[PDB]
Amino acid sequence: MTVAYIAIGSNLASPLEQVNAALKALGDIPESHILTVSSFYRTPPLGPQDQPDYLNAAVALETSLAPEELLNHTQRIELQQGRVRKAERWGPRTLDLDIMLFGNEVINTERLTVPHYDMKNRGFMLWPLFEIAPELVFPDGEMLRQILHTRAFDKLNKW
Ligand SMILES: Nc1ncnc2c1ncn2[C@@H]1O[C@H](COP(=O)(O)CP(=O)(O)OP(=O)(O)O)[C@@H](O)[C@H]1O
Ligand SMILES: Nc1nc2[nH]c(SCc3ccccc3F)nc2c(=O)[nH]1
Ligand SMILES: [Ca+2]
Ligand SMILES: [Ca+2]
Ligand SMILES: [Ca+2]
Ligand SMILES: [Ca+2]
Ligand SMILES: [Cl-]
Ligand SMILES: [Cl-]
Ligand code: NA
Repeated sequence: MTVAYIAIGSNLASPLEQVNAALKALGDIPESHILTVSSFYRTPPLGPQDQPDYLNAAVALETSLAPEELLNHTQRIELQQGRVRKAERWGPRTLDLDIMLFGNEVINTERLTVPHYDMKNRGFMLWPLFEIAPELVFPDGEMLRQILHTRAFDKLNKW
């Protein structure tokens, strides 16, 4: 088994409802168990700002799935919760499940890049991750605690 860390975002169609439904669906992924769920955070949108605030969270998921098999399930859950692709880049969504980390693995396949390419710059990913995994070390040896100590990220507020 490995521990994967999944970021959750939602800013459409009742985010609290979407995220609670997603937690139930994440539990039902085969070969996998949720170990830890963060608090829920209400975060202002980054990138396009003409959209509702997000509910952001993180989950630790122990799994024996292959990384792309986990992606299959997270994409299925998003689609089953009504995620619709629109042409605008980084538009609002009912549910977004990003695989932040998959153990200490560095994955670069056609469908999957892990670590998530921008997570070290996003407080809405890092703060919920630190809540559930304060001792985390990245594949490149960087410590989560050191990033959060050193870099300016705006304060997050709970939902
Ligand atoms: N670590 C990862 N987690 C989830 N999907 C990933 C991924 N690495 C690559 N992908 C790919 O990312 C594709 C596009 O996903 P989107 O959800 O539209 C990007 P987004 O989450 O809106 O922006 P972001 O990646 O800047 O956070 C997916 O279809 C999937 O194949
Ligand atoms: N708060 C919040 N803002 C978001 N913007 C996006 S689109 C990626 C993106 C694009 C540009 C800058 C930062 C980014 F993150 N996703 C979320 C989310 O989950 N939470
Ligand atoms: Ca399971
Ligand atoms: Ca827009
Ligand atoms: Ca995302
Ligand atoms: Ca995504
Ligand atoms: Cl959507
Ligand atoms: Cl890394
Ligand atoms: Na580095």
